Amino acid sequence: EEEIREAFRVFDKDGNGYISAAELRHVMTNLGEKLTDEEVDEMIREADIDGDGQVNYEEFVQMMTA
Ligand SMILES: CN1CCN(CCCN2c3ccccc3Sc3ccc(C(F)(F)F)cc32)CC1
Ligand SMILES: CN1CCN(CCCN2c3ccccc3Sc3ccc(C(F)(F)F)cc32)CC1
Ligand SMILES: O=C([O-])C(=O)[O-]
Ligand SMILES: [Ca+2]
Ligand SMILES: [Ca+2]
Ligand SMILES: [Cl-]
Repeated sequence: EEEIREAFRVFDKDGNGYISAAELRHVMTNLGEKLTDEEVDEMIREADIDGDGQVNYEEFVQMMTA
């Protein structure tokens, strides 16, 4: 799905292949959804299968399609 690859690029602000909690928080704020660190940390932990504290593309697709 190409829409999913685009949405990943949107969230991965610095393009380094990982969505950090700070990127996620800033994007949600751009969308008008103001979230706390505790909140975006929890969303990340739910998707973070390899436990590195970030969401890579492999993790992102699993989350978006399961
Ligand atoms: C794709 N994305 C994933 C999950 N869902 C909704 C989750 C949050 N959501 C929400 C929560 C409670 C009641 C209504 C809505 S709709 C909505 C609209 C915009 C956003 C905004 F602006 F924050 F993105 C978030 C949401 C649909 C949107
Ligand atoms: C179940 N189905 C797929 C999953 N969810 C989205 C859950 C969290 N999600 C979210 C929630 C509210 C509004 C937008 C988004 S998009 C998004 C982007 C990255 C992550 C990150 F970085 F944490 F993975 C999690 C999310 C919506 C519907
Ligand atoms: O931002 C908040 O406080 C929330 O979503 O509960
Ligand atoms: Ca990044
Ligand atoms: Ca990870
Ligand atoms: Cl804070």
